[PDB]
Formats: sequence, structure tokens, C-alpha cells
Amino acid sequence: ADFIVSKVDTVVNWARAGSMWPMTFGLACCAVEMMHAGASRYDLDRFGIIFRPSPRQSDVMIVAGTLTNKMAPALRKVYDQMPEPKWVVSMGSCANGGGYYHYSYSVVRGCDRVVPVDVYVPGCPPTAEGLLYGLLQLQKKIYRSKNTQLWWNK
Amino acid sequence: STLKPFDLNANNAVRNGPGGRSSIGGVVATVFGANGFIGSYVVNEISKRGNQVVCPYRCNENKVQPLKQMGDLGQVVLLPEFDIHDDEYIRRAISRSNVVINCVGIRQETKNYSYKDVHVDFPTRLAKIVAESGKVERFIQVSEMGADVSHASRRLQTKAVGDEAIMKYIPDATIIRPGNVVGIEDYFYNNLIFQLSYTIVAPVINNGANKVQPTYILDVADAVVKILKDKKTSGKTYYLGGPETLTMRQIYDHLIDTLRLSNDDTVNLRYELAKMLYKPLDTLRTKLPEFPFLGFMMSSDYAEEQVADSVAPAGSLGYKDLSISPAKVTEGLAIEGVRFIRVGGYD
Amino acid sequence: FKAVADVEIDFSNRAVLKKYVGVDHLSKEQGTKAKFIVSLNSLLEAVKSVPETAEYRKAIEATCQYRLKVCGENNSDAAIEEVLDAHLEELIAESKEELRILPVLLESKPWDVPADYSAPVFDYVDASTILDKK
Amino acid sequence: SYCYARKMTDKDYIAYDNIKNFGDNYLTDYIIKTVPKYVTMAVNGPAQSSVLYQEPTIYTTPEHIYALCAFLRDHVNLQYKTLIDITAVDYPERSARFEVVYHLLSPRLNNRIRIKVVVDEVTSVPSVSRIWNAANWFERETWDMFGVFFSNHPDLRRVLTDYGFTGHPLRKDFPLTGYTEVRYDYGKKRVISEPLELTQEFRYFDFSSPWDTLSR
Amino acid sequence: RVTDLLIFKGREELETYLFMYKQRHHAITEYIEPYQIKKLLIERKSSNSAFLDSFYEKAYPLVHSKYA
Amino acid sequence: GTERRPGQSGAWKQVDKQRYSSEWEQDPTFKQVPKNVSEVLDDSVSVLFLTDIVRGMMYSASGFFDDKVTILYPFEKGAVSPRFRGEHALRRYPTGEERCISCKLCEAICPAQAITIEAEEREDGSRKTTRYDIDMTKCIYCGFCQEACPVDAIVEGPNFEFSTETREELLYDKQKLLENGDKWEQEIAANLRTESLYR
Amino acid sequence: MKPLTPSKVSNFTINFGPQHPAAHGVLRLVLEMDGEIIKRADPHIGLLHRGTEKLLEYKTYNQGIPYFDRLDYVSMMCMEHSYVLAIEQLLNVAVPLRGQYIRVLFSEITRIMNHILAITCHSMDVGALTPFLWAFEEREKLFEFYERVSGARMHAAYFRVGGVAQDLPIGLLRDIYDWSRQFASRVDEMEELLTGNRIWKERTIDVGLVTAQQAWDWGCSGPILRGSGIDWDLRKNQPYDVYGRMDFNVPIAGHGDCYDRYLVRVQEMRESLRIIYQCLNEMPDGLYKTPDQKVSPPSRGQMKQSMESLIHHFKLFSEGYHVPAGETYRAVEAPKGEFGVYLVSRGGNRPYRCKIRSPGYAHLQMLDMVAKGAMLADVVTIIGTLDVVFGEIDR
Amino acid sequence: ATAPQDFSLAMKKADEIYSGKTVKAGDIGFSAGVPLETYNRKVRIFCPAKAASQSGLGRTLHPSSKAPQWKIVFENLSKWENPLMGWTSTADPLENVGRST
Amino acid sequence: PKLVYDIKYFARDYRRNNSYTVRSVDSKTPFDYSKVFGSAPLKPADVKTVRIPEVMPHRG
Ligand SMILES: NC(=O)C1=CN([C@@H]2O[C@H](COP(=O)(O)OP(=O)(O)OC[C@H]3O[C@@H](n4cnc5c(N)ncnc54)[C@H](OP(=O)(O)O)[C@@H]3O)[C@@H](O)[C@H]2O)C=CC1
Ligand code: SF4
Ligand code: SF4
Ligand code: SF4
Repeated sequence: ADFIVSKVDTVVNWARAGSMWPMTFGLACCAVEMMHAGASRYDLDRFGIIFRPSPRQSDVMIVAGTLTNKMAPALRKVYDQMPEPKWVVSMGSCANGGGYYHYSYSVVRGCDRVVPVDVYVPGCPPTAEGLLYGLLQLQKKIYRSKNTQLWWNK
Repeated sequence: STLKPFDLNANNAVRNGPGGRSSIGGVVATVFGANGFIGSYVVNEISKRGNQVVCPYRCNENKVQPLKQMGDLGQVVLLPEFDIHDDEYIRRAISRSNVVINCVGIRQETKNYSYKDVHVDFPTRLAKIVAESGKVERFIQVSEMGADVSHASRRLQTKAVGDEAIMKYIPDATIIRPGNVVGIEDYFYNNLIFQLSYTIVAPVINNGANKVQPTYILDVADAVVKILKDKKTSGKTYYLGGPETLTMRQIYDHLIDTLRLSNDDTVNLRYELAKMLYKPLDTLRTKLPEFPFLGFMMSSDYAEEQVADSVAPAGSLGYKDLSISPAKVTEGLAIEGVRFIRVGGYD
Repeated sequence: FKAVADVEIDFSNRAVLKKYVGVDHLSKEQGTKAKFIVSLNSLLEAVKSVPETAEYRKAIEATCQYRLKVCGENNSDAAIEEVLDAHLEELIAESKEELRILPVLLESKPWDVPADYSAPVFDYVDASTILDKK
Repeated sequence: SYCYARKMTDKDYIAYDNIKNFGDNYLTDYIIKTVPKYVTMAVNGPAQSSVLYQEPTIYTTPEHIYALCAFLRDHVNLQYKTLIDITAVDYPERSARFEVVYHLLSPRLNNRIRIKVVVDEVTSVPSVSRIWNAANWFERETWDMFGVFFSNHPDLRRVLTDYGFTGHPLRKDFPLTGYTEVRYDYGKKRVISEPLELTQEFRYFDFSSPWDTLSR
Repeated sequence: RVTDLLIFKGREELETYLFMYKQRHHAITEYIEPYQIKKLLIERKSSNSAFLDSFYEKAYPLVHSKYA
Repeated sequence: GTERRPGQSGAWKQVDKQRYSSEWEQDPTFKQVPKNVSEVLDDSVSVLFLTDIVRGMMYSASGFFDDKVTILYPFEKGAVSPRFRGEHALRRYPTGEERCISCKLCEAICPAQAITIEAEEREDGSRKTTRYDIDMTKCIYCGFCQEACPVDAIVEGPNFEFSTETREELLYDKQKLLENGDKWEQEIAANLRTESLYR
Repeated sequence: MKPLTPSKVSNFTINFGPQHPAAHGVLRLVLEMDGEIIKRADPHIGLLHRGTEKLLEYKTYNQGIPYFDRLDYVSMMCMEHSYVLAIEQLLNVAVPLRGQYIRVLFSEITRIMNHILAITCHSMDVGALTPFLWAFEEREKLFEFYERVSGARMHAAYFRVGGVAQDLPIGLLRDIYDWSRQFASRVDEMEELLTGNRIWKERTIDVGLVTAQQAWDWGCSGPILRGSGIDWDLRKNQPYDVYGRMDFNVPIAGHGDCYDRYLVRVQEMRESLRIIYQCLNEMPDGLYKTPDQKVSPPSRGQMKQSMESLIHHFKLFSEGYHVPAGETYRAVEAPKGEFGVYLVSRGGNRPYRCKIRSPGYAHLQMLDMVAKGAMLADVVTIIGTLDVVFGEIDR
Repeated sequence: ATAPQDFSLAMKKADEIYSGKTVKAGDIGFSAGVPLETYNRKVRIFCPAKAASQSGLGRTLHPSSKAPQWKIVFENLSKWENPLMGWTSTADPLENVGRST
Repeated sequence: PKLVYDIKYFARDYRRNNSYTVRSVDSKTPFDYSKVFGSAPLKPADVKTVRIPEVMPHRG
């Protein structure tokens, strides 16, 4: 039984990590680097990452841009509409810690204040390969999880 | 209003700042059961004021995601592998902590863990580990109002035995005893709603005679903060009942009213019958894993605790001693969550 | 300039040019020389309301006289366009645009100032002029 | 007027000689003489169009701004058909703190002009939207950033700042970081605004030299 | 004139809610919740004067306090 | 091509104008009436047979068979120049002594204020930093700090795979920066030798 | 005694939120529509207002260049160019010919990438996705040139007061020239697929009609002017670098509709290719930054060998140069229109006031007039032709 | 002391031509829209003295100096150290505005 | 480069050598329209044009 539960959990991890439906909150500079990362030269669809316009059908959310006080309620609202796993990736200095507009009256110092962040991708803008490195880091985080074994031994 | 200090020894030295997220509070807290419904709000209150919270959790990254946002950098510490039977891990968790809050409890039994383990063995071992340290200054334990040694339900009996063991080992511990807690992630209104809507029939033990005093989650979280801000509260048990006492029939009726259900779906499943329908199913639970289909409501323990009046004793400590006015759970913001579903002008 | 249309058209026709660049939007009228003369003379009649010894009126009189002269020697309507660096249609619209602000100038009367009026003017001297030579 | 494409080939010239001269050296004198009541002072300085030339700057009072703008747009010799932008500069040392700046283009003259109206916090500047439709958003932004009220504006509302923002950020007395901060609360499942706290304070580095002379 | 400016700004504040620029959570956060909190507030009448309470609280009274 | 038909338009009012007025026949860009039977057949077959559509179809189908341009990111990496500005790294002299002399120019030139430096006299007597931390969530990777350093102590290394799972790991300190300099020493040295020729 | 005639009422005050197949950035658009026809459009901006203008006031002049790179993430070089030109005018600094050539070259390169993004994202908003992916490979080829010269693919910060940050690496001119040999063929491939396509013609013709008077009234610039029949280009009417030497022709259309502006943008790409070829052939040899070391940093060997150069390096990387008291407005022909900076200096090492004139601000203001009588589908096309960038609109 | 004879000429001339309308003390503070507790802070109006290290007279009130030298500064408030990174943390909104601008 | 061994900034200092002169203009004196329109062409032949500046100033 302990072997079967492990086989089930590794299959579920393969399914979740291979097929990541990301929703792109393309505020600012970093959205175009993501555009390039999903272009012909880097094939994210080969990796299984294919962007989905609506939050209800997306399991991973990428905050790429400067979060403003005007936008933060909309960011949280979009995040809440997502289904239960809802992993969040922070891309760029602006999203990670406010960055170059850090000491501003209208800028939120990091999307971590508004939404929980699983992976931080550093850069201004982050290189597309750096974004793929962060996505692979998230895939490893998903692979690490063994939810079904803990359900057995809960 | 004047901010009141956290009454911890040598807090005056370490504390600095206005008391916000980025401020320094001299409280390092190990909240067991942080990812739970009660624990998350306690973590939010402690960490919101600039304090550092250590959150031991059983491996589940998605469940502990909200706790990441709770505090500033390095304030919310998430320890990956928590086991109630591992002493060394418990010592490591409370190494730097000067206050420990225990919110670990199980609504239902499984094969791996029974009531006697979680509600008795873990409190005693943790009590010994906290006692040997000496750095820990405040201990808070969260229990049900109806917990009693002479209780038919095994859950509420084991909880009282564990509370007595904690009081024995740590004499200055405070036993917080809230009523049925209402919240967005609560198991009171959410289970009642799921019963009314996605269940064929809503069984009500007896006719709903049993009286209860539900309280809002923010009120319990504030009561925890007021416990920690006063050292005179140590060694005392607080029955955090709600402002209004209601029978279960009133709550069911008012849920039906707010949701604008077509009619009354509740049925009379009197006692002495649930005690025969669920009695084998408890033994079924103790030999099978956690299953969403059946749980909590469909148990003899729930029937036994729904035939008694879970109300605060007359002479008792409560919200008034903590200078808190509890908010009504049948109106206002508390009732918004069920209100969003349907109000008869909705869908 | 370069036309961005693959179709081949003749730009020396002096009407296909105007149709291509959209002068018809500015005015549906053809915009002949006589219309320009009429517009200039109507502007001259209009500016009569401004007092005779007003600098604005003298300026408008001088400009209208200069353009009536430019109409004089040049018998070709295209030649007037070359000298004045404008299409005849927009040259005609110019006088009407001048006409629109005469009411606004007659309400405030900017030309009325006291006989001691003095507007200080500050002028910039470049260092390149002095450093290279004097 | 409107620089409708006319010459198909050999339009290599930047402009004609006379058009350049009338605007290189007679433009300020022409404006002052033609409309003296509107003008209070004039400055000729480094050019907006280019490094080598010189374009005028005219200082006028708020009451005359609408008539001066109408004259500038529709005068035959001076056809400033375009409003590039509207801006304010805060000078706290002065009693009249704000200088509302208007930037114009004449396509016919290939020239730029700058118009300044000096006001204070209480006084208002008449809107010039009827002269140039582009002014509406520029005046809304000036009201938002500096707090300068524009009279007879069709609907004067804030544009850039957050909803509920009452302070004017580009005022020199406004803190760089502001007064409030935005955070999501777990207890109340809402994004809320709170008084400011900084993990690391803004570090002002005073680099001024005693020996410098350019500072005025 | 200052009164005129204040009235114009207050009209703007009203128009934000009226035109749905601001949202329901904004109205909850900024008006309704503090008023309800104030009604629900129970406080002990402090025997210490105003100076003593601020002296016990913090060294610099001008700095604000959060979650009082 | 560029030529447009009276019928095809995106605006209702313009469609009404062209249906009920013949100013379109004056305009040069439009296509004129066929004026011959054969021209009528030509236009009719062009519109009815979707000719222009098929012409695009062949050019798109050329996409199927042409050499695909794509990079397998883990196995193959995109070309990176020596000037590339990536993860920061403090450097050491070949003897093992840190190049930093705590001039603090890099902290003064930092546009984002990401560098905090505090120094002291070391026991030997050297001017050395007791703290050199860089906020990589506040860095903009401009490279101004690498330009301002007079001793080449701070450089932006060639590494762009430095994502983390928590924000605290992105607040670098002197020990971490020195470790990054040790890890990438040879590559940084080669890049600097190449760059010295230009500047 | 003659009956009066009543009218109809408009409702449906919709909220068109941030929407991915549109001009990039976040747009909140409140539209009042009588049925399927729009009667008023009120764009809500400030969702990417980062307080850039006030942050500039707290930084030195050299510390504020990356702000201009990040104002417009599509066209960085043109945005920083106006700032450096304004500082140069106030400082009275003369740029060497090699640096002037490098600025013109990279301005044309960023113009080309901007036009590629504009056209292909507009086609994507219409619904054709092949030109979009066919274009990213070219845009990558140009980003590699950026990463070669500056080390950053997007935010180069290459333009500096008095010249360029570093010299052109050896071998760069050949690679740019090869990209140029194939660029015309790539553009022709894209043009055949878009131009002449019946659905594209129907979608874009007679949509977003603007007239020359309307364009001047609303303060529009660039492709909007040139698609309506206005022969106005800053690079020709008000030259700012060695652009005066360059030989190229203004593209002109007359209708003012969406299709005309698309054709104008394609022809602008071709003209920029011609300008790049001229720059490549006539690229001079010599200094790339100004010889004056009181406004430009000395070279590293020179600072390491000379005392005066170390002093200048220290005082330029700590205090910065002092800009004489004065005001200037310098504008450049950005790919999106006319981008200008109004710089006010009081004589210090920091700008007193740095107003940024957005070309897209006036276009978004013109949105309401243009998008009157249109449909829900037409809004995306109208936004596409304006090509608005909201970080550029919201400073 | 003689004259700058530069842009400062037009600056001073613009100063003397124009003027501000008188209002009651404190009325503008309500128009500003900032928190009213900002005006509870106390103000020190002073001119910095010369630094002892340097002998230049620019920063001092001297006829050589043509720049504004009188600052409004607010009283210093609490500052602490970030527990994680030892950075200097503050809650004073008006910390650097008066000194800087 | 002739600046290696010949250093003289004050000769090559354009930043600090700018100045502003002052004039007063009055409405009494009439404007000279002879200057504006006497030099204006009356025929296409007399048209004179200003060529675009090829390069911006450089020190060389
Ligand atoms: N209605 C209420 O909410 C009321 C609650 N209480 C008491 O408060 C306590 C918790 O409240 P609530 O939060 O609602 O209960 P929850 O079950 O929601 O929280 C339980 C927490 O305990 C942890 N936990 C349970 N068993 C184990 C175990 N064997 N080893 C390690 N961790 C464990 C869970 O972690 P995991 O998620 O991994 O299981 C979870 O974090 C209970 O004792 C309850 O009786 C008091 C009054 C009313
Ligand atoms: S991190 Fe840099 S590139 Fe990304 S959005 Fe912010 S400024 Fe633009
Ligand atoms: S690269 Fe730029 S922003 Fe980053 S630390 Fe260096 S100077 Fe600061
Ligand atoms: S890294 Fe370089 S610039 Fe920074 S303090 Fe050290 S020596 Fe100075």
C-alpha cells in the first residue's frame, strides 16, 4: 500500500508539473520578455507551459511588472478566482521587491505583500532563460510534494 | 487609544517601532497547528504586529501558502516536517520561542491517529518539553467550551484530559475555550450549508434543542492578543462564548432564511437512532483513511455533543474580562460569507 | 514624400495629388485663385473694426497686401502655392481662421495699453560665440 | 497651417529663409507689439527645436491666457495649431508657487513657443480646452499632480493617482514615499491601506560642494 | 477660495463612489468598518492622565501607533 | 493589394456613403469599374473563389517545411556576450585578498539604492568592509556599480540562473557575494580581459 | 401646433477590463453604448503610475537615465535619447561624430523593433497569429545586437550625456549588415500575408478615421499625422543628430484609417532600413564620447594612471556634473510619435523638474473621438493603431 | 554680490512681477490634502553652518552664494534596525523632505 | 588628439561661459514690417531655402 500510494503521488506530480496553465498578469516591462520566452525561439509549449486567458482554468500565476496601489486589489481578486493549487511566480525586480520604483507613493514593495509567492525570478528584466530556470524550479517544487502519501498517513 | 505592550519579560528592550508589520515586537511564537482554521488567524494577529512566528506544519506547501504573506521578511518561519511523536523536532521548534500556542486537534479519528494520541499524548509531551526549557513565558491552549471529563463524546473528553495535564505541568498556562467559531474557512457554517444544499436530507439531532454560543473568528484572535498583552491572565481558563446564545434550531432556521431555501430540508433524526446508525461507522473510520464523503457530522461523537448544551458556565471568565465586545454572528460582516451564496435577489 | 499605395498614380496631375493627401477633408471647395482673393479682401474688410492705429490691424493689413501682391505677379494658381508654401485650400481656410478670433480680440482689446508700457525681454548669449572669437 | 504634403520631390529645405527669420529674431517683438496687454515679460533662450536656434518664452497672467492662446492659434503669421503639453513647476520660495507652462508648435513656422502663467494655490487658471482639445487631459493631470484648479474645465478629475488620493504628489512639500501603504490582510479578506513603515529608509546623499558656483 | 477647493474635492470623493470608480471593499474598509469598530469598542477609563499613558506607551508621541 | 473595394469597409457610415454616393470613383486608391465583360468575370471569380486567401495559404504552408528556429533551453543555451550583466559577485586578488577598498562609490552611484556598505580599519590596517549587502529584489542590473568601482572589486557575473524560492535568499551579503566571485572567477577574469581592450 | 419628436436613451455602461489581445499593458475602459454602438469612451489610467517624475527629482542626472529606458519598454533608445539631448543642451556639450552615428543607428534599430511589435500585435488582436511568431525571430536578432553593445537585451542604458557608454564591439557592423540583407525579404513575407488579405482589409479599412485638423487639434504625432496626409517628421523638420545627412523619404497616406497607418508603419520600417545602411557605410572612426571629462567619465586606464582623471572619476561617480540653471524642452521622433522632456535646472546636480511628454497620452485622449460609432470589436483595432504603452502613458 | 547675470535674472524678475494672494494662516494646509497630523510636527528654520573640513563659502550665507540656503527641517523621530538585515527602519514620512527640497 | 599635452579648460569651457542680456520693449515704437515682407519672395524664382543642418556641433 505504501508503494502504491507513492506511485499514485508521483503520477499526480508528473501530471500537475508537466501541464502548467499559467495566467500572465502582464503589467509592465517583464511581460514582453515573457512574450519572447513563449515565442518561436523558446518553445514553452514543448515544456507543456501554455498560457490560459482566464483565472479559473489557470493553476500558476506570473506577476511580471510594477504593482501599484491602484492595481493591488485587482491582483488579489484575480488570485482569489483561481482554483486551489494556485502557485504564484514573482518575476522582475518590480514584482519581487518594488525594485527601481521602491521608494514611491504609488508602488507596492513586492507582490508578496498582496499574494503569497512560491518562486522569485530576479532581473530587470529577467532573461528568458532565467524565467525558464524559475519555471523549472517551480516544477521541482511540485515534484517534491507528495500529497497522496501524506493523505494515507494523515 | 494607547498601544499596550506585550507583557513579556525584557520586551521593553527589544520592542521598537509603531507596532506594525515592519516594526519589532519582542514575541517569538511557535504556533502548532498554524495551517488550521484557528491557527492561521492567531498567526496573522501575532505576525501583523511585527513579531516572529514559527509555524511547524506537516508537509503541505499549498496549505501553508497563506502564512507566507502574513509577515515581513524572516518573520514567518515554516518548518517542513512536523510530527507529534518527535521530541527533538519539538525542542528545535520552540528553541527561540518565548510564547507557545497549541491549536492541534482532530475533528475525526483515523487509522494513524486517534483522539487519545492527539488530544492527550501530544499535550503532555509538549508540556514537558516546554517546562524543561524555561525560556517560554506564556502558554496558551485552545479547547472547546463543551469539553468535560464526564462527557459522552470521546473528543470533548480527551480534550479536557489533555487540558488538565497541561495545567499540571505548566501551572501558568491559559486555556482558551471558544465556542463554535464562525469564519470564512470555518467548519460550522460551511458544514451546515453543505448539509442543507448538497445532501439528500439534513439530519438534525433531536429537534435542535441543544443551545450553543457561536463566536466570530476575529473575536477569538483578538482575545488571544489580549491574553498575551496581560500577564494577569496566566493560569486562567476563558470561556469565549458569543454575545447571543442560540439553539441549533434557530441557527438552522436563520441559515434557511438567509439562503432563501425553498422550504425546510431539515429532518428529525432523534437521538438513540444516530447512536445506532453511526456506531459501526466509527469503527469503520478507525480502520480507514480520511475520506471526504463521510466525516464529522456522521459520527456518534457529534450526536453525543449535540444532545448537550455547550454554553459557558455562569461563574466563568469571558470576553468581558478581556474588555472585548463580541460581534454578533447572525448579522453584519460575520454573515456575509453565507450571504454571498443567495439572498433571493441573487441568482 | 513617398506614397504608400502599390497602385500607380500620377502625382504631377495636381488633382490626384490633392485627392491622395486628403485636402478634400479640409474643404470640399476647389479653392481657386479668385476664392483666395475674395477671402483676403473679406479679411481686410473684417479687420476694419480694429482701431486704425493698432499694431494688430497694421500686421493684418501688411500680410493681406503681401499675399494680394503674390497673387498679382503669379498668374498660375500653382505658382501661388509654391511661393506661399501651401495649398490654395488651406490658404483660404487661413483667412477664415483669422476671422474667428476677431470677436475674442474685440472683447478684451489687447492693443489698449498705457503710453508707458514696457515689456522686459531677456536674451540668451551663447558661449560658443565669445570663445571662438570676438 | 496644416503641413499637408505638397511637394513630391526636392523638399530638402528645412523651411524658407523668410519664415525662419520671422521667428528667429522678430517673433518676440512681433508678439509684444501686436498683443501688448497679454504679455508681461519675455525670455529668449536655448531652443526647444534645436540646439543652435532660439525660441521665445512669454509670461502672461491667468486672466489673459485664453485670449492669448486664441490669438496664438489663429493669427495668420503665428499659427500654433498644436498644444504639446501643459505643465506646472512648484517653487515654494515664491509667494506665487506654481508656474503653469504651455508648450506649442507651429507647423507652418516650424517653431516652438512656451507660455507661462504664474499662480498660487488658491487662484485658478481658465481652461483652454476650447482652443486645443488636447488640453483636457493635460489640465486634469496638472490638477492631480500639483493641485492647480482649472476653471470651466468640462470635468476636472484626477487621472494618475489612486482612487481616494487627496494629496498632490509633485508638490515639493509632499514626501517622496508618501504617507500610506497598501497591504492585504488575512483577517479581513481585503486589500487595505495603512500608515507608512519602511524596512529601509530612503538615504539622501548630500553631494553639494561649498566651492560650486553654478547653483542659483 | 479654500472652501471652494475643499467642496470640489469632497464632490470628487462622492463621485468616486457614485460612478463605481471605487469598489465595495473600499467603502467597507474606509467608512463602515471603522464606525462599527468604534461602536463595538469597550475601553477601561484610564485613571492615568493623558501624559502618563503616552509616556508609558512610547518615547515619541508624534509617531503613530498601529492596531491600538 | 492596397486597392480597396467599395463594398469592403469596417465602418457603417462609410459603407453607407459609398453605397449611395459615387465619390469613391473619384478617389485614386479605390478600384474602378471593370468597364469590360472580361474584367467583370475577373473580379467575380476573384471575390467568389477566395483567390487572395489561397495566395496567403501557400505562403503560410511554406512555414510547415522550412527549418524550425528553436532552442532546447536546458540542453542548448542562447548566445551570451561578455558584456552581459547578471548576478553580482565580489572579487579577490590572486593572492586571496579581497579587491574591495570601501570607497563607497558604488553605493553612491546606485540608482536603486540596492547597496548598503559600512567599513572599518582592519587589524593589519587595511580599509575593508564589515558589511556589503545587495538587495537583488531592488537591483535593476544597470551595471553602474561595476562602472564606478576603481579596483574592479564588484562585477556583474555571467550567471542568470539564480532564481530562489524565498525572498530572503535574494538579499545577498558580503559572504555570499564573495562566494559567487569565487565560483565564477575564471569566467569573470576572461570576460574582463576581453573587455579591457574596449574600456 | 406641430407635433414634437422624442428621442432615444443610451445605457449599458460596460467596464472593459485588462484584456490580453490589445495594446500591451493594463487598460480599464468604461464604455457607454447605445445598443452595439459606442457613445462615450472614458479610459481609466494610473494603473501603472509609478511616480517616475517625482523620483527623478531625488536622483542625479546620470542616475535617472534608466528611468527613461523603463518609461517605454518597447522603444528604450528613443526614450533615453530625448533626456540625454536635453541635458546636453543645458550643459552645452558637443557630441563626437561617431557617437552621433551610433545614436542614429540604434534609434533606427529600436524604431524597427517597435514597428514589428506594433504591426504583429495588432494582427494578433485581429486574430492572425502567424506574423507574430514569424516576427519574434527578427526581434530576437535585434535584441542580440543590444545585448552585444550593452549587456542588457532590453534596458541597455547605452546612451549617455556626450556620447555612448561603450564603443561598438568588433564584428558588430558585419552582423547588423547581414541582418539588413535579409530584413527586406522578411518584411516582404509579412507584408504579403497581411496586405491584400480580404478579412484584414474589411477589418481595418475606414476604422479609426482621423483628419489632419483633428490630429493637430488633439496633439497627435508620428504615424497618426503621416497616415492622414501630413508631411511632418521631426527627423527632417527639426533634425537633432546626423539625421540631417541621412537620405530617406517620408511615407504619406491620406485616408487616416487604420489600414493607412499600417501601410505607413511598414514603409517606415523600410526607410529605417535605408537609414541603417547609410549609417553602416558612413560610420566614422574616432571618439565615441565627448572628450570633456568634467561631464563624461574618464577611461579606466586613464583614471588608473592620472591623478586628475581619478579626481574626475570620483566626483562624477559620487556627486555628478552640475547643470547650469535653465530650462529646455527637447523632443525626438519616437516610433510612437513625438517624445519630449521638459527639464528645469536650478544649477544643482539633480533635476528640479523633469516633465515627460507622452506621445501616447494624447492618443489615448483622442480615443474617445476616434471610437465613436464603432463596435466592441473595433475598439481593439483602434487601440492597436494608437499603439499605446501604459507605462509610457502613466509615468 | 554684484549680479549672476544669467537665468537667475529672469527668475528674480518673474518673482518681482508676480505675487500671491493673502490667505488666513493654515487654510492652505487643508487644501493640501495631507494628513492633518503632519502640521502637529514642529519646524526649525535655520541656515547650515560651514563644514569645518572645507574652507569654501558657498554653503554659508555669503555674498558669493546665490543659492537658497534656509531649510525647513522637522524634528527627528524613532529609528530602529531591521531584525533580518540590520537596515535602518523608520516610520517618519517627513524624514528627508525638508532637508532635501 | 591635440589635448594630450596641451591642457587649457578655460579656453574650452562652454558650460560656465553663458550669460543673459536684458532689453526693454515698448508698444510705442512701431514694428518693422519692411524686414518681414521686403525679403519675402514675390515669385517662385525668388524663393530661397534653408538647408537642413547635416551634423550637430562637435569639437573636431
Ligand atoms: N469550530 C472550531 O473551529 C473550534 C475549534 N476549536 C479547537 O481548536 C482546535 C483547532 O481548531 P481548527 O483549526 O478548527 O481545527 P483544524 O483541524 O482546522 O486545525 C487543525 C490543525 O491541527 C493540525 N493537526 C491535526 N492533527 C495533527 C497531527 N496528528 N499531527 C500534526 N498536526 C496535526 C492540522 O494540520 P493538517 O492540516 O496537516 O491536519 C491543522 O493545522 C481544535 O482542537 C478544535 O477543537 C475550539 C472551538 C471551536
Ligand atoms: S523589473 Fe524592470 S523590466 Fe521588469 S517591469 Fe520592472 S522596470 Fe520593467
Ligand atoms: S547594477 Fe545598478 S542597481 Fe544593481 S547594484 Fe549595481 S549600481 Fe545598483
Ligand atoms: S565594490 Fe568597488 S566601488 Fe564598491 S565599495 Fe568596494 S571598491 Fe568601492
